[PDB]
Amino acid sequence: SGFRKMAFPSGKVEGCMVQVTCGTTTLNGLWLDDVVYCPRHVICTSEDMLNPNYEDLLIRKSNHNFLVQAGNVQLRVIGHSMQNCVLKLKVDTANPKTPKYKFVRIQPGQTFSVLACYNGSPSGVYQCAMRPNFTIKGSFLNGSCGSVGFNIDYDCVSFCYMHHMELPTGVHAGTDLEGNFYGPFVDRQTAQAAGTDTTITVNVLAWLYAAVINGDRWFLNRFTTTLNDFNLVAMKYNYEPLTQDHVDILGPLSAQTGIAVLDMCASLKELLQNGMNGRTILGSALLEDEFTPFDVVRQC
Amino acid sequence: SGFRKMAFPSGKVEGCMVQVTCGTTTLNGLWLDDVVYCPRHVICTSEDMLNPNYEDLLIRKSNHNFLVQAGNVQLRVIGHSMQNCVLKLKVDTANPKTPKYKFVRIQPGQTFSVLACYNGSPSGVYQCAMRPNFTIKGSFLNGSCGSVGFNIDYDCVSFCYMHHMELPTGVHAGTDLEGNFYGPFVDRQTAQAAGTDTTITVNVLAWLYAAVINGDRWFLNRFTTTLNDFNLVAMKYNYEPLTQDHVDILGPLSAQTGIAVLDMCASLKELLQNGMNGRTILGSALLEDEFTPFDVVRQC
Repeated sequence: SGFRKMAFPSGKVEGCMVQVTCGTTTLNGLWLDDVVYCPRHVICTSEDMLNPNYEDLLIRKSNHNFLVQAGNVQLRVIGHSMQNCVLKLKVDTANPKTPKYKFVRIQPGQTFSVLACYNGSPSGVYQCAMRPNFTIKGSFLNGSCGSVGFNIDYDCVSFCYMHHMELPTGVHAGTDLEGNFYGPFVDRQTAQAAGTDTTITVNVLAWLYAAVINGDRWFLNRFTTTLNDFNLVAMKYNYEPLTQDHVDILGPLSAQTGIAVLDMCASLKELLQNGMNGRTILGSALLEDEFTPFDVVRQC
Repeated sequence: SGFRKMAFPSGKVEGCMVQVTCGTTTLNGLWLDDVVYCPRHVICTSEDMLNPNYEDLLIRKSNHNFLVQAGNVQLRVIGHSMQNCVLKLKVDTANPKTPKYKFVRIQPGQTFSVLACYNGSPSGVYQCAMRPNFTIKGSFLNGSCGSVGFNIDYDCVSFCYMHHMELPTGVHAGTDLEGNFYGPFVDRQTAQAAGTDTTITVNVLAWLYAAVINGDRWFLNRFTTTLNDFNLVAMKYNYEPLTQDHVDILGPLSAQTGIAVLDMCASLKELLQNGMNGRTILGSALLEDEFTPFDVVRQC
């Protein structure tokens, strides 16, 4: 059978999205309790973005210059402050739809759902991974400024990301909900280079286990490998090194399928060295690395 | 840049999902106003599914044999009836979260979002296409019985699909919300054959336009084709025939990119005949056919 890339249900986040407008600049904000969070470059014009002095810019703004709209309801801003690269707008009404929530900072290679919004209204939802170089792949709408990334754990929304910028290379960069960028990026118009983007090895192995569970078995072999010998091949193909901690979290999938982790590593080594020879895995001609081991377990 | 497969925001549907249990059988139901809709084989045991007489089975059931749970709230069933392959359970409480909604029957090749649920609780959301042979691809969880497919138009949820069965080939079949199956399938354990699954040509062309909009241009050529000559090649590669109506709905994308539809058809012909020669489009080594022309316009 197949195995779809699923996002988390977005309902708890939809009720928090708002439109924030300062002059000609409009983007998305997050309304939790009596605070609206949004990227601080809402206070910039296109021509300010080369070398903005955000504190000086923020001083020239008054509360009435921030127009916040929740659906077709205008909120009254009563204060404004800046935490790192996030603007916090104080409003006179607590969001009655505020879910239970946390702010978390995630690690490269972990996954999350994004609710893509256009001028405050939810448009779509997708699942993605933080690349090892701290970028996010997607289109302009996919990364529309102020849209947030999140995971759901039982009853609690864990907010981990907010889109801020599209780099000149067409990939996206953003912050945690405390305003700290992921990666070496800044909210200015500067040619900003990202590091080498590697493939998330442990996620590829998780997906190969998902393939076996769903009946795909042609890539299995009777070969063996050590961890060091695998990592020598991985490095040649721009795959991240596999650690013993990664081996440990694949344990549940190894137990379910009866394939030892290092045996699946021997299968991956052969796929990297020889390709697929015109065959597919789970309907894909490429190895997929946006499923974590935990994602696969939740869905298998 | 990239171009993600986005689902619709699921919040309006999450509030309608419930758990329905008859004895040892549990699945998902849809709670709209004072009616719960679910697959009628909830009243069957595993051993009844070979040749069930659904009317006789339904007669032996009493209202108290249907246990409906909305989250951790048990609903009181006060009536039960059957419309085609859908069971309708009358409850004493209208769902206060009932959205504005319609029931629609969709065409092969059209797309919709699925809210995958496990025993009444939303698990994930994904976007998919109705295959030309009226099956849906996905995993067991992806097609968990009673989960529904939908589109959102402005303020209204258009429900178009409900998962009922997994065919022995690992693909899914289901009904519209009036209980009529898509395709030649029935809710029994019978080896049931699906027709030939073809590629949705107009969707592939829409995705090639999305690729050009996002900077991928290597597959464009200075060749031309007629519609008949293209369709001769399409048929060889199990692509659906392209109609003039399909050409018409690609018009907006042709206008935006400056590439006439038949010129993009000449590009597709070359890709089918020669492959990609180790190159990718929008990060894919295969041609993708789960974006309609309308999907691409909404996101580009």
